[PDB]
Formats: sequence, C-alpha cells, structure tokens
Amino acid sequence: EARDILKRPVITEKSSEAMAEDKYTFDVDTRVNKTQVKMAVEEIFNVKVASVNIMNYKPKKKRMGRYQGYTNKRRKAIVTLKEGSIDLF
Amino acid sequence: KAKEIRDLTTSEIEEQIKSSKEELFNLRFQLATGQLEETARIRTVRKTIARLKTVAREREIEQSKAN
Amino acid sequence: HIKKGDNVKVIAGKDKGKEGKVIATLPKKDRVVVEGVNIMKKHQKPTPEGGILETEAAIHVSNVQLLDPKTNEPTRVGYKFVDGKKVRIAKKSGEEIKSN
Amino acid sequence: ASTGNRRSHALNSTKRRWNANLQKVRILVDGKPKKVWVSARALKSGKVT
RNA sequence: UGAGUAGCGAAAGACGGGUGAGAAUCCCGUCCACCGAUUGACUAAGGUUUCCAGAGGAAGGCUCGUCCGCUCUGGGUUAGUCGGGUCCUAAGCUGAGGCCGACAGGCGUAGGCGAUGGAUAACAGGUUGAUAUUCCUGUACCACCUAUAAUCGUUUUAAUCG
RNA sequence: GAGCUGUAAGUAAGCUUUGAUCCAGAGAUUUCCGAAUGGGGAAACCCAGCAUGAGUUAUGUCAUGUUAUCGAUAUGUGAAUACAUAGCAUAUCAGAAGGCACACCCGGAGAACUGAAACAUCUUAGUACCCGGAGGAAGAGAAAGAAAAUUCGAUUCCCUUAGUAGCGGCGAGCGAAACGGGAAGAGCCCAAACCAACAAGCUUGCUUGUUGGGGUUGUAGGACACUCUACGGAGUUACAAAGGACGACAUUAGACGAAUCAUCUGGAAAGAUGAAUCAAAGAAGGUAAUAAUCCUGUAGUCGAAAAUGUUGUCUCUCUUGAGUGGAUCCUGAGUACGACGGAGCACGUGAAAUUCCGUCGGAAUCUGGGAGGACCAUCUCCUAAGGCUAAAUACUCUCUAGUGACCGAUAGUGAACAGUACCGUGAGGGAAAGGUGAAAAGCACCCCGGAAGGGGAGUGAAAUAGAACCUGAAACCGUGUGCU
Ligand SMILES: [Mg+2]
Repeated sequence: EARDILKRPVITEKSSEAMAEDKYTFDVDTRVNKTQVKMAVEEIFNVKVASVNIMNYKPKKKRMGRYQGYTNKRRKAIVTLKEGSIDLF
Repeated sequence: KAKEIRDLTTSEIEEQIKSSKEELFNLRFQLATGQLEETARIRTVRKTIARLKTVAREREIEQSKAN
Repeated sequence: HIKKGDNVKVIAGKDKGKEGKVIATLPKKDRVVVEGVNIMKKHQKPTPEGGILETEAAIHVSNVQLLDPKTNEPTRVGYKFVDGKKVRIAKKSGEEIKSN
Repeated sequence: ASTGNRRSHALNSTKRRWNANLQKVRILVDGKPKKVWVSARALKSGKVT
C-alpha cells in the first residue's frame, strides 16, 4: 500500500529550491489523504515527518494533431521532515 | 516462470511479491529522475507480479473445493 | 513458400535471372528482401553528412522461386510428414536442405 | 369498470364509464376482520360480513 | 458585378534612445494630456488555464507588428483557526406505514434534505517570475488522547455526572 | 512454426526454436457510477454504525466483512383491555425491483387532419400515440359445433368460393362463411357419486374436516349389481416424474491439395508469337498491363485436448384390461336466462338470432337442458356454467455461409474519413470532408531570400505524378499578338 500511495517525485526549479529547505514534493494517488501520505513516507524512507500539505490539479486541454483531449488530473503533496534526508538525484 | 513459481511454498510467494513490488517502485523512481536507460525491466517485473498473484489465487481456490 | 536463408531465383521484374539469397521476410505484406536485387538510391541528410546511398528494396514474394537442389531449376514446393514432422520437397526431387 | 358510449337522439357518441356499486363493509379477511370495498352483487352472492 | 467603392466601433499626443530583414503602431526615458462617489482599490456570481518564463510570426488582431488574452515548449494554486462539509433550522422538495386513483400515477404522517439567516478557535512581519491570515519567523488560541499529580470517599448520597 | 512489442511510423530497451507474437476452448482478475440497496446527493461524490484485524503510550488513520424497502419461513414478546389481537424484536432464505430490436404477439385506454366534392349518422380507424405482460413464437384448440348428404368429426394457416350473400344519410363506402383443393396432424387431466382410513365436535349415530383410491360422458357415461381376465405396454413436447452408462453426428481452431517454358515490345508481361502440360480443380482475389499451370486459393480428402448442441441403445421410473344390467345414486348456481343502458360480431338495435361488460331480478335436473337468424309445433345435431396441449403460421437488433440485367463519393446509410463540428436553457436539430507512385525510392548538394517560395542538380517510365499530389471541363482572371 505504501509503494502504491507514492507514485513518483517532482523535479522542477520550485521543487528544487524547496529541497534547499527540508521539503520534498511527490505525486500521489488521487484518493489518499495526507495522513496516509505521512505514514507512507515514514515507512518507505525511514525518516521523521514534521508536516504535509496537499493540493489538487485539474485536467488541462491539450492537442496532438487535430485531436482535442485532456491530461490526467493529479494530486501533489509536499512533505517537511524533522530528521533525516531523502537521497535522490 | 509459471512452472518455477509452482515449486515455491505459499510463504515464499508472499515474500517474493513483497520484493518485486519494491523492485518496481525503485525503477519508477529512477525513471522520473531521468537515469534509468533500461525501460524494458518495468514490464517484466509487472508480469512477474501478475504471475505470482495468479498462482497464489489458484491454491486458495483449489483447497476450498477439497475442504 | 521461402524461408530466411534460402537461395532463390527471380522470375519477374527488372532483375529476372539473378540468384541472390534471402535476408529479410516481412510476412504481413509478403515481400522478401534478396541481396543484390531491386537496388534503390536514397538522399539521406546529415544526421555525419549523408548523400546518395544504395541498398535493396523488398520484392513481392511471388516473384521468387526456389531452386531444385539436384537439377538446379526453379520448382514449386510440397510438404511431407516424416517422424510426425513436416518437411519441404521440390516437386521434382526429394528433401530440401533448409537449416540456415 | 369498462368504457363505452353515451348516445344522443341524433346518435352522436361520447365516451363514458360504468362503475360498480361498491360499498364499504367489514368482512373477515385472514385472521383479523378488515374493512374493504365490495360490490353489492358480490355481497349478495359469495362473501359473509 | 456593384469597386479599389462604403466602412475601419466615442477620446491627445510629441520627440530622443534601443532592437530588428523590415517600426506612426514593440521596449526604455522626458514632457504633455484624461478619469478621480472613479477609467482607483476589495469581495460575490459567471467563465474555466485565459495566469508565469523562454521561443515564434502562416492564420486571428478591422492598418502594421520585432507584439499579444494567438502558436510551440516547460511551469504555477500549500490552511486545526479563511469560505463550505463531519452543526441548526425557513420557504420548498421528498416521505416508512397510510388515503385516493382505467394504467401510468396524485396526495400526505413521523422522519429526512434544504441558506439567502443562527452557532463557531490567528494575528503581525519576511519572501517568489508565477501562491499566501495557507510557505518562513515571532507570538497565540480551540478541540481531542495519554502520563504526572493535591481535591475525589456505600456511590443513595456525597464532590461528580444526569 | 519464425518472427514479435495495437491503429503506428520512429528511436531506445527488450522477448523468441527451452517454441514467442497469433488462433480456438476453459479458468483467474474485474476500480467507480448506474435498479444502486448503510444515510445523503447537483451520477461517476460526501458522511456513518457494528464486528474482526494492522498500527500507536493512547487518540486520529487504515484494511476486510456486514447494515435498503416490500416478500417468504421460524422464534420471542405484546397496547387502549382480563384472555387475546394490531403491532414490536431477533434469525435464516434470497422471491421481486431495472433494461431491451422490447420488430412480431396478447391485453387496458384511444384521436384528428382526411373521404362523403359543405357536415352532424357514417369514414379515416380500433389506425397513430400512451400504459401493462410476456415468448421464441404468442393467440386458438378437443363440439351445449358445421349442416340438411347416403352427412362431417379439435384448432391454426394457404388457394378458391367472391368483390358473391349481405350491411349502408341503401349515400361515400364496408364486406363474410359453409362446401371443395392443400400444409400439419394428438389428445388428455379434474369437480361429483362411492370406498378406505385418520381427526374434532359429538354421542359415538351423525356432521364436518384431511389424505388416498375411483372417476370422467350423448344412439348417454360413470357409480353400484354381476361375469371374464394380468406385466406387457408407457414416459420426461400436454398426458407423473430423476438420473446414470456407452455411442453417433454437428458446431466452435486447422491440414494436404495437379499442372509452363522461350522470344518480341516495354519501366515492368499475365499481352503478342511459338511449342507444352493439368483438370472430380477453367470459382475468385493478388502479383510492376489482361495468368487453369507464380502466390492465396478452388474440386477432393483428412482433422479435436476441451466446452456446448442434438440424437440413438441400454439403464431407469410408472401402470391390468374387458362385458352385461340403464336409469336406484352422481354429472360444474347467484350459474343459464330476463329487463334497462352499451360494446363486439361483414352487419348502423334491425326480422337481429349469436357473443361480452355495468345495474337490478333470477331457473330446471335425463319424461332434463342448448342450438338450427323474432316466435310456436314437429324433426336433426349436440351436452354450457373447471383446466392443460406439439406441428403447420408471424418477425429480424443479431450470428454463420452466400446471392444481385442493386449504388459507385451531390450516389449508396445522416455517417466509405459522425449522432462528431456546430446550433439550442431544454426536449431536440444536425453537416462538410475518398484517389502520389509498382515501390517512399518523399528531392543529398549549390544558388537568391529573415522566412515562405523559387532555379538548377538528383529519384522515377512519368515531377505541368512533389503531398493543396490520378484525370483536370465551364464560369472567372491575366500576358502576347493577325485584322479592326
Ligand atoms: Mg481577363
């Protein structure tokens, strides 16, 4: 369930400047609440989580050659931690 | 791999599922950070997980008929 | 019906009379590729600088015929069950050696 | 309560209904007696109050 | 065809510098002018990515265009306290049993649902190209759970709760 | 049986003779909404109870089960009221609910424009629309019949009878049936008399109840009376019902399958010319032009691990059948009929017999009752008021195999690329749009240009076949000229 709650990390410039602090950004399953996210991070990465914020993103319109559609909707979570650090690249 | 799986005891299968799920999680983290280069492993591990679950359901179905 | 490694003869087209051997098959369109047959000239751009390149294009499979292993003439092909297994015959002789 | 025609003297026709002579009486239904609507003809014929 | 004709949707702009293949029309500067119970600043409905950065100039823009609410690529919305739900009810709508009705169905009791009203705990400063009473710093408050404890004394009563 | 990772081209990374991709049979998985059913709700969301379980010092969180309303079956309990009852509670079961091609079928309810050269009886028409119930068909069906011979012998459907007989502001119009010729063919079970038991009153007489047996009809049958008789027949489509065995076909993937070379023109031959061959195969489609012999096939022949569908033979499971007496007992009641108001029958209430609905009346019992077009008498035919029943017939959203003196992109489906652009608050309305080449060989490189476009070079048989790509008419717009 823990490997199914967290989907992948987000690597952008806003997320990197946040990682300058102790904040890490994830894309998570669109059905979970922030308590599940908090407990999943602690189990997978073996750290101590201080807080967690979440937000929802709508689907966007997009084209590929006269084919109008939508992207997937997504859920984003930002995890502040007290002790430890997550190794990424 | 379906014939190899059927030799495993029911408690080995659970441990194997638990390891394949972790191995698949790591690959999806590597793909997102942009350093994987071997994208064919993701489908392989998914299919192995599906086979393990199939063999696990077979035994649970079969024993209930005998019971 | 021809495999990937056989030695065939062209019976139709510009290059009728040449032998070559099969190197590709493409079964969905039934078009084989034979070495030295149906050569084309492509204009490839720099990807190094390109230029005109010569390779072979695929030919329709019914323009090609196998060669009788004994008398060395074009022949059609039949089938036969040996050891409960299917083999290829030359319609003018016996077995047809097609391993590779 | 089926339907039919009302006829005038010039034989014009209009739709119309015939109703049954329903009365509210107390009849014995399985176990406890109940109070239901029954026609007078069925009452004269095949049921006891 | 009418015909290179009618129109180009209320108004004050001028010049210098820049960039570019190309400039009345884009950017920067100075001067001048217009609104100012508002052409200023907030919150709702409604819209739904139009928001930001880099690139572009075929079509759209009543002219032009190096520009854009347009095209391409990549990004952006953070809450115990803000507004809703886990609270309350109005009009109204539904309604177990029930009453009525060719069928379809109509009405209605208890009870539900339903804000435009009642209840209800957070403020100052800092910071981004794009969010902020949400992020960061400082100082608070409100519920709930477990420990550490004076007061607790049949649990009638007594403190307690009801 | 050698390639493969959808349409779908790329690159990357991979899989596969230790048999992949692919085809058929059987399984496993199957988020959320929706009758939607734990409660709510603006479908695809929000908020809970109870019981287990993980985790936490403990709360918060999470996971898995279960919890609609009517119905059925048990148990307990029980108000105004003493017994009771209405209710109430608990537990098992999973009976209904919604959808469709709902075309055809059966019921309930039921128009108008129109025709009559106006219109009202009549017609359109029991049609359209709406509502309910179902099936692979439904409905009807075993004489209270049709008839008038010397009769026939359940129902349905086709042909004729016949636009006849009849009905009708006797107008407009509506319109049968019997006989005859065919398709198909099939008959049965109850209620009652009576008998045997069991049970309650009762006084053991009777009544009533329950089970079983018997028994089913017209020149009357059955009960009863009596005299002659026994396991062969029957069966799951009615006639009572279950389930086993072994077979045989047919589907649902497949396999084998005869026979041709050379020259000319050409980019290319299947064409032309010459000489051959097969045929239980000269259907058809591809292939660089038009192929029986090049490919896929065709005639013919062979094939199933598994699941379905039929169909046989055993098993299995049931079961006596006649005759004479004929009028002692039984033979379907608020029924048949009648009056009044309506409807359906070809038939407009009429010489209306015949068949149904509403309201009131209301029989007979074999020496009985009904019909034969008011009614009466005699004759002839039948025996109502209980139920079941295959086949011949209707239809096509579908599936499998085929066919056409059917269309060929303004045609044929609205739709060859769509119930989509788009329009409308909504119900709803509803388009336009096919073709490079045999093969992408889809124009390397040079020049003018910011680009777009172009000129050369090259590919190709052909580039005035360059993607706005087969052919390329007319309207319309230009450039150059002979005569004016
Ligand atoms: Mg002109």
